[PDB]
Amino acid sequence: DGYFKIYSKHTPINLGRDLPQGFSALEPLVDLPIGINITRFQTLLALH
Amino acid sequence: QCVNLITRTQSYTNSFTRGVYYPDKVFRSSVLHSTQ
Amino acid sequence: GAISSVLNDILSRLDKVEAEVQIDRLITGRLQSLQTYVTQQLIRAAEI
Amino acid sequence: IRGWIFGTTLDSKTQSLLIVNNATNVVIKVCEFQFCNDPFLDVYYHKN
Amino acid sequence: NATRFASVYAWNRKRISNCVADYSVLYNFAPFFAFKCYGVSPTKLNDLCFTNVYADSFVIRGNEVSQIAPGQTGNIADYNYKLPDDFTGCVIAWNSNKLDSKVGGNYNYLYRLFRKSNLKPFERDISTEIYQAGNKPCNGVAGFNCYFPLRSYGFRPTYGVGHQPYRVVVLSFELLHAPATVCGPKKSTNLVKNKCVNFNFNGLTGTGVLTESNKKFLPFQQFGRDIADTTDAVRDPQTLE
Ligand SMILES: *[C@@H]1O[C@H](CO)[C@@H](O[C@@H]2O[C@H](CO)[C@@H](O[C@H]3O[C@H](CO)[C@@H](O)[C@H](O)[C@@H]3O)[C@H](O)[C@H]2NC(C)=O)[C@H](O)[C@H]1NC(C)=O
Ligand SMILES: *[C@@H]1O[C@H](CO)[C@@H](O[C@@H]2O[C@H](CO)[C@@H](O)[C@H](O)[C@H]2NC(C)=O)[C@H](O)[C@H]1NC(C)=O
Ligand SMILES: *[C@@H]1O[C@H](CO)[C@@H](O)[C@H](O)[C@H]1NC(C)=O
Ligand SMILES: *[C@@H]1O[C@H](CO)[C@@H](O)[C@H](O)[C@H]1NC(C)=O
Repeated sequence: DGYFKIYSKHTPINLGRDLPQGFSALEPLVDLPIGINITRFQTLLALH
Repeated sequence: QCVNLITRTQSYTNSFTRGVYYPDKVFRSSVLHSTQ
Repeated sequence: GAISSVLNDILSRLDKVEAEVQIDRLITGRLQSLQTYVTQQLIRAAEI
Repeated sequence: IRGWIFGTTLDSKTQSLLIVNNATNVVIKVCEFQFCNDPFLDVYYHKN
Repeated sequence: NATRFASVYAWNRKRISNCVADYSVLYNFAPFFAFKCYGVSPTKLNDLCFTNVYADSFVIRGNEVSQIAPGQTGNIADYNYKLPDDFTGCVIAWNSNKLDSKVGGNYNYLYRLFRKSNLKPFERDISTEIYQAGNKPCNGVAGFNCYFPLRSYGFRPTYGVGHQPYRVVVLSFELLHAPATVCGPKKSTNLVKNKCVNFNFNGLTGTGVLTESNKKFLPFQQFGRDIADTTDAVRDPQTLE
């Protein structure tokens, strides 16, 4: 309803593969009052 | 100016338990809490 | 049906004329909750 | 990986959002952006 | 108190934060015709505080003030400035013909009356793209019974009576649930502990004894809670204890 909310988490992980079957929870990060329609998205690479 | 780059090769994996988050700005301990 | 279940939020946020119309929703449901408990306890007590 | 484009149309006809993250801070902005096709961030060693 | 108000099709939104909301100097500075609060009483605003506060701001014909009520449906509330049924906040409005209206007419305050769909609460649609209000398609600026926003309501000083430009501000706050940033004019006391007191933290009044916790709230948490959803613990806003 017109707010874009972000939550996040750091996870230290070893050589035990990826995306691990343990557990963790994300903390709130920001509440953005933007008031716009989001329908799609993309992500920024940064080759230097 | 812009340039077409960054080709993608998707694959599928199983997100076992991931992506739980603290649902509200409240503290709670020693409790099992139900949320929608 | 009240705006909060915490009776002090009602009493922080509203004046008497509409605070009492919210409080009475909680008096009604809480009182029904006791009436349920005491009926259940009388029904068990008669089995014990 | 440095951030995300979010929006409904991505071609300035309606607003859309950038999250951009660098070595020091984050910028968040919602605008009538025209995104071209492959958004990436072009950090370089600028001699001058 | 600024020169020109924003148009209702593109309502302006300011975030009020890191400050004291003494409203008394506003009420004695200027009259107002409307003063309707929702989920709060105007009487209590002295002893109270707010989490994040936004003012929504625009100018509108006085009839449409009725359309600013929580979740109400009508031409401005369906396509321009919808606010939800669960909006907690206050609406304040006053006549502007003494300030914005012009004897040659004013045309800066655009509004809309048609769209492809009824918009979502607190969403804004500034897009000038043409709307197909006729059955056949419409392209460019022209079209058979086609338009986008409609003509700005012409304001003349003597012309409108209940129908001239009224300035509107809507304060759409949330309260008592997060680390707060905008508080009423009531001054704080010192703390006391181990003694029974009428406490008030960020507007959360109660009666109890206060003690130092062993509990470890994360920086985003202001209140801690129990099985009856009453507040069991609190972070002291003057020292983060
Ligand atoms: C990462 O990208 C940021 C922009 O996306 C960039 O931020 C810019 O940094 C400079 C230097 O701190 C700021 O310059 C201003 O600093 C103060 C602000 O009060 C003024 O006194 C100065 O005169 C000057 O105007 C820019 O304002 C700032 N831009 C924004 C939008 O905040 C970072 O520097 C980038 N970091 C790296 C490592 O690339
Ligand atoms: C948010 O943006 C999307 C994308 O433009 C809108 O979805 C379109 O809505 C129209 C009208 O219902 C349809 O004709 C399109 O086919 C939809 N496209 C998609 C990809 O779903 C959506 O309606 C917008 N929401 C609001 C409230 O404006
Ligand atoms: C309100 O704005 C006018 C100019 O439009 C100015 O003359 C007046 O002093 C302002 N009022 C206050 C309280 O500053
Ligand atoms: C309030 O004042 C104290 C000193 O009495 C100070 O340590 C504290 O940072 C102040 N509160 C805030 C919100 O800065």
